[PDB]
Amino acid sequence: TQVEQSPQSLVVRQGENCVLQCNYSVTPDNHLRWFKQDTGKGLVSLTVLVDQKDKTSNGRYSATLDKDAKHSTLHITATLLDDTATYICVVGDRGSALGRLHFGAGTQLIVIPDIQNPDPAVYQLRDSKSSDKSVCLFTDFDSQTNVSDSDVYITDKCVLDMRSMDFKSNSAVAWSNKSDFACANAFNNSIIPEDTFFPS
Amino acid sequence: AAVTQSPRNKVAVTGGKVTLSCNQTNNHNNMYWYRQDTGHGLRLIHYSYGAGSTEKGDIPDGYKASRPSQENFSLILELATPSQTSVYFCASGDEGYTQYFGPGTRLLVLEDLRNVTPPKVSLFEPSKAEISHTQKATLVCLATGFYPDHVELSWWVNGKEVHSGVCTDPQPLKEQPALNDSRYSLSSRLRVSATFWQNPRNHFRCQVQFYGLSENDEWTQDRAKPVTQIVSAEAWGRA
Amino acid sequence: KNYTFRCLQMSSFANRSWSRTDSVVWLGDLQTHRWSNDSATISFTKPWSQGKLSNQQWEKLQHMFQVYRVSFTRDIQELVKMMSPKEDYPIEIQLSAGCEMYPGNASESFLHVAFQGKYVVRFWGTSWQTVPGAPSWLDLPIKVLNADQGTSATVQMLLNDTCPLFVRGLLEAGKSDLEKQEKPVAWLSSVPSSHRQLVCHVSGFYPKPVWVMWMRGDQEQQGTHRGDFLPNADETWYLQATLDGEEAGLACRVKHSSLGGQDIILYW
Amino acid sequence: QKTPQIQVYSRHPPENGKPNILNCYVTQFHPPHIEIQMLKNGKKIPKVEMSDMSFSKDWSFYILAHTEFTPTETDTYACRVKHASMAEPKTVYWDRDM
Ligand SMILES: CCCCCCCCCCCCCCCCCCCCCCCCCC(=O)N[C@@H](CO[C@H]1O[C@H](CO)[C@H](O)[C@H](O)[C@H]1O)[C@H](O)CCCCCCC[C@@H]1C[C@H]1CCCCCCCCCC
Ligand SMILES: *[C@@H]1O[C@H](CO[C@@H]2O[C@@H](C)[C@@H](O)[C@@H](O)[C@@H]2O)[C@@H](O[C@@H]2O[C@H](CO)[C@@H](O)[C@H](O)[C@H]2NC(C)=O)[C@H](O)[C@H]1NC(C)=O
Ligand SMILES: *[C@@H]1O[C@H](CO)[C@@H](O[C@@H]2O[C@H](CO)[C@@H](O)[C@H](O)[C@H]2NC(C)=O)[C@H](O)[C@H]1NC(C)=O
Ligand SMILES: *[C@@H]1O[C@H](CO)[C@@H](O)[C@H](O)[C@H]1NC(C)=O
Ligand SMILES: [Cl-]
Repeated sequence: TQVEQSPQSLVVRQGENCVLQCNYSVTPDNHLRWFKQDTGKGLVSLTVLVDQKDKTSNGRYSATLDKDAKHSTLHITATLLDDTATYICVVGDRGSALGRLHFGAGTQLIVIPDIQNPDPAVYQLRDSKSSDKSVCLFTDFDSQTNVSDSDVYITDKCVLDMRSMDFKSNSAVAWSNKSDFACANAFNNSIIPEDTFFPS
Repeated sequence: AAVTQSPRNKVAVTGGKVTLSCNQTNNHNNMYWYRQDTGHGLRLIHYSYGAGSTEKGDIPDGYKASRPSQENFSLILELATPSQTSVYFCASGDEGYTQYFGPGTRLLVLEDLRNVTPPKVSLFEPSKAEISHTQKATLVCLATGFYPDHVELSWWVNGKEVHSGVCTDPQPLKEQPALNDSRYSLSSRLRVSATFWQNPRNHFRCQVQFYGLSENDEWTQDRAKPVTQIVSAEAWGRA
Repeated sequence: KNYTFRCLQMSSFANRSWSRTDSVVWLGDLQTHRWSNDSATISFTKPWSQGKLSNQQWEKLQHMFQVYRVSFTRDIQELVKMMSPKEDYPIEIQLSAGCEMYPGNASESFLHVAFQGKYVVRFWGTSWQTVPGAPSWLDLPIKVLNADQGTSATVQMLLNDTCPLFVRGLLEAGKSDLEKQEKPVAWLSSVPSSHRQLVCHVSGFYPKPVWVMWMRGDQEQQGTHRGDFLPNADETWYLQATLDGEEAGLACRVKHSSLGGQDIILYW
Repeated sequence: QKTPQIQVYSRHPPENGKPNILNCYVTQFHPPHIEIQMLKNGKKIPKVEMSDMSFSKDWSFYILAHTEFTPTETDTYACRVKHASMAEPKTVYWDRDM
């Protein structure tokens, strides 16, 4: 293809910088645009570079363009969780409506959040309308991988941010319709820390 | 400079007519229809330089385009095939190079609609143990038994949508991984402070938007017609 | 002393798929470059056609013309789609760009565009504009072309800076060919007319300024008619003069810069 | 559509038996697509040098065709031109004293 992005995907820790590459063979090359796309979402324009040797800035984002080298980079300074997205390079071959946009396949970015105060625990939550039905919530753990009987359903880890409190936490949900299933025996198929809290 | 699309999300069958609409009130002469697929950049299907005229893009096959007016550009799939399951973006622009992109439309084409089922939704209340130990309270939502996996989950507190303290699974899981057209389940969480949850005046609701059949589609089966609908569960706070 | 440099472009669009662009370049009335549709590169038609430009300078100038031709082809094709069905194929565009050199190290540039054989558009200052007489639908193409700031910036640089700088280079490098003097040869003939019409053929002269008159001794014949300047293959000029009897006495006299003052008189 | 104007002329003074060059100058035509032939007694002369097509200030196209020839008493030379403006191809003959 005419627009090639690198790397395909990468994983960074919170607060680390990262650089995404764009290389292209598009003739002519009027302008270059960087897009951010959240999963299941639309295209948000981050910046557009225009000159032969160009540089731009948009808060934590900055980008360079070298038209002789047909090369552009996107620098993200001090990454946050919100940066988890696909980043798309687009080259436009005219400076007018007569132009065609040339899209790169994208680069997946996953940012891992740092948990300053881990407090691993498993709680049992009951249905608001039918108290017989319940779920088990594994929550407040750090960088721990929990695995996935055939009739027992366990979700993958997921991180929520309480923006106004500046607090982030991980969690996974487990439930099963089968009898003789409890929260004490729910995540023993996963490697969980020794001091994980289990209430009566 | 907004560009609107309808529908946002559509489930169709092989052979049916599928019309994706695009609307802009920016008086832009120029409009463009793209599709996005994994491992690919956006690819131009059709474009239009003005009312009553359409031009072929890079990948026009299977699609017909219509420009009834300045405001609307339509993508028409006469005989929809599975290979047209994609995300479709619309865009507009004046004489300049900037194209303004719409929200995106998710199309899925199934071989048969016989298996389309709406979700059951349940809201699970926080444990008192979490409230004592962390002074924070987690609400869990659960959508179960739906097909296909085209759902949008959102949380609502006092009739207003929340995003802070929310995280929903990136993907739904299959209830019967052995079965081919298995029904799906989805989980989501809302974490608030105990003091916010303990308030009897705060109304908490978990909303699942389901995309299924329309009023156009036929249905013969005994159970209720699985139309595009919202299914939700709610709970009030308590001391 | 005043030389006009001309880049002439002719583009034909037969249908949606078929197209052709061929160019030629003239310094005064001497061809300097040629650019056929078949060729990826601009050709030199004089030993001094590169002017005073370096090889790196020429290549950079050629590259943008190469990119131009490809882009021009696509831009017209898109404008046809944009104007349909009001305008359709077959389509002929003619382009005329360059500058006229003047005394005192000065110049004046131009870029003129013709559509279906009729002048419609020029580049003037910082933008494209339509000329008096042009159809009103052109306002949209011109609007879209003027949106392209980069093309506008380049054309400005070419007309204001690059063209005059290049021509002064040509004039220095091709001085001997431009200041070349070629002697005219004259021969006489007659054809029957509605009295007989005596013809004075003059061939092989350069430069173009010539003086041809029929004379009865000293009396310059009033009924003399000068024809059109017709080119020769070897870059010289041909011209015939006619007088509309009694032929014994009159002669065709020719003045030229090449003869060094001594004109040639050719008696019947 | 504008019809072409054809003009045949010798490079040097025409003398029977002496090598010379014959010019055919086609002017004032549009569109630019054109076919020019130079003929000897009615047969197409091969290897006729054709100049690069150009246009004048009034946007009129012009092209110069030329070939080597030795004129003799009986030898007839002509320029045949095909263009979209005229239905039948136009032929004009070289007249030495014209
Ligand atoms: C000129 C003297 C300089 C010295 C010359 C040295 C001697 C060497 C001889 C060269 C022989 C070549 C002869 C060719 C004739 C002269 C050419 C005309 C003057 C040169 C113009 C070059 C323009 C350079 C810019 C260019 O290539 N633009 C390209 C690419 O631009 C893109 O890439 C650029 C990269 O550089 C920029 O990033 C730009 O932003 C982007 O949009 C654009 O597509 C512009 C192409 C067309 C621009 C001019 C259009 C001309 C149109 C015809 C006139 C107006 C339309 C009227 C016709 C009606 C429309 C018909 C269709 C509707 C039914
Ligand atoms: C290039 O020069 C023009 C003016 O020169 C004229 O246009 C050229 C293309 C050529 O045809 C010349 O022979 C002409 O004399 C400048 O245009 C002026 O720019 C100023 C500021 O932008 C504007 O206020 C004036 O109206 C313009 N003048 C006209 C007559 O339109 C232009 O700025 C020059 N470009 C560069 C890059 O230096
Ligand atoms: C004039 O030149 C252009 C560009 O070199 C030719 O366009 C090419 O045509 C061939 C087949 O006809 C294609 O395979 C190429 O993709 C074309 N290239 C471009 C850049 O468009 C064109 O054919 C030439 N014109 C004529 C009449 O021969
Ligand atoms: C386009 O024009 C060319 C040249 O006149 C002709 O040979 C060809 O058949 C045409 N092609 C199409 C697709 O119209
Ligand atoms: Cl919020």
